Amino acid sequence: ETIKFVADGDIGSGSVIIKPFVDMEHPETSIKLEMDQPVDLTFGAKYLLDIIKGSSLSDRVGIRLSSEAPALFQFDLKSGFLQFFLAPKFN
Amino acid sequence: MLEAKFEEASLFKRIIDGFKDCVQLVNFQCKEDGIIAQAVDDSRVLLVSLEIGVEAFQEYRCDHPVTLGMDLTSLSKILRCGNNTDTLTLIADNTPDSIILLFEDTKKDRIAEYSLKLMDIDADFLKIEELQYDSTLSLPSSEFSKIVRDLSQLSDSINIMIT
Repeated sequence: ETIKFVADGDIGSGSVIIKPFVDMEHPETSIKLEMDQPVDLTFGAKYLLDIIKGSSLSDRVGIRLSSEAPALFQFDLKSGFLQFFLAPKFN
Repeated sequence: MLEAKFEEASLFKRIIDGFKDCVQLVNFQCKEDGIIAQAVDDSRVLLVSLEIGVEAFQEYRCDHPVTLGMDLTSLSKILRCGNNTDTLTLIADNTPDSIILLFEDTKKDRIAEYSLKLMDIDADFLKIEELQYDSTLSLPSSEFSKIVRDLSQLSDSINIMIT
């Protein structure tokens, strides 16, 4: 159904909402999502900023999320990949 | 005895950026079917796993599994001699003190040869990927880039929520 990014900090708060969809002209700008379970997870911005560096390696980013383990972020190469496992915050 | 030819040095330079700014040292495992490399940050909350197959190179030949681990801030300095559009080659031997980095481009004029001295790192290799995750999604990497960059302004702490 819905993917929701939320930063709620000192000076204020910000909120981005995206929906899964299929694209016609550029199918590589589509937003894919399969949801077995609702997730609700907080991550350090510090680290996501190191992670996003891999944008310069692949068009798409593949995210796997779980309450049981570290989240996985993946940028695929032509015959290869670069993965980032990041543990969410306890509280 | 390793020889691996990236068709454009840009690629490898870009891959090292993924480790730098978040990790210091790293073992690079070279085997018949390509290169893999793993690193864990200081606080141990971030793992970086790299895999590059044979098909990502121009030429590639490795007739013997060889670990060459190295300081990344040292390695990136050599990568600054990069050009991005130069044909980069990596050379090693049976048990190497140094990896050899070899740049070339379109005119036969410019072949530079660099050499980085290797180190001993203890390989505590980690397989932490689960079978099943609660949710999986994929979107443009540039789009993700912005969301993180943006929300990083407001807080040290971004919260992802799928329902």
